[PDB]
Amino acid sequence: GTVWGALGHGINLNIPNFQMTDDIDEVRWERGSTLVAEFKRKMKPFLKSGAFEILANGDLKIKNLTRDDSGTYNVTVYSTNGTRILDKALDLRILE
Amino acid sequence: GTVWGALGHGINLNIPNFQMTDDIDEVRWERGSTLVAEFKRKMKPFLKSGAFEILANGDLKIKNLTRDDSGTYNVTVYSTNGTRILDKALDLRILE
Repeated sequence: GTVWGALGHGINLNIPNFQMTDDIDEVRWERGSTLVAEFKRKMKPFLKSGAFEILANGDLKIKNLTRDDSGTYNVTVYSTNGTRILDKALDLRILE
Repeated sequence: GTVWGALGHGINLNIPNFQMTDDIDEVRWERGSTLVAEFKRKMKPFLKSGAFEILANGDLKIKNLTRDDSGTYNVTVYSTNGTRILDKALDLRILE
């Protein structure tokens, strides 16, 4: 919902029904097609596990395809000023 | 839009109409409500400008509210294993 601020003064936008814990590694705040700020806990870029690899050009590699690996993957690309320039849902299907 | 893979082999999910350039800061891959991988050009967390600040509990501070700051802000929170804990929208209304 709605948050009310006063023109010319500062404001803290609170994450609704949340408390920061040791298990949270990232918070992302976006507005429109712009990334505004991020909180990170770790130095390394995230990688879910050893079954995946991110290539040097940004492509995602799935190492040994499984029937449970099919479905929709969403890729989002941000420029150096925070603009979301590309967003795409990709349908990964099995050739059966 | 649709990528086809054979079971038992590796598959590359290519970002369509895309060439990794120097203006690209982040590439994020998600599968539903789970983060899978990310490319990050810089180690430091992103911050759009000095007008904003990310607090240590994850809340966003807008230091001096202007009329262009009203609107909807989206916050998404990820845990250590990539699960998206929350995805909420806040509407900022300004009093003068």
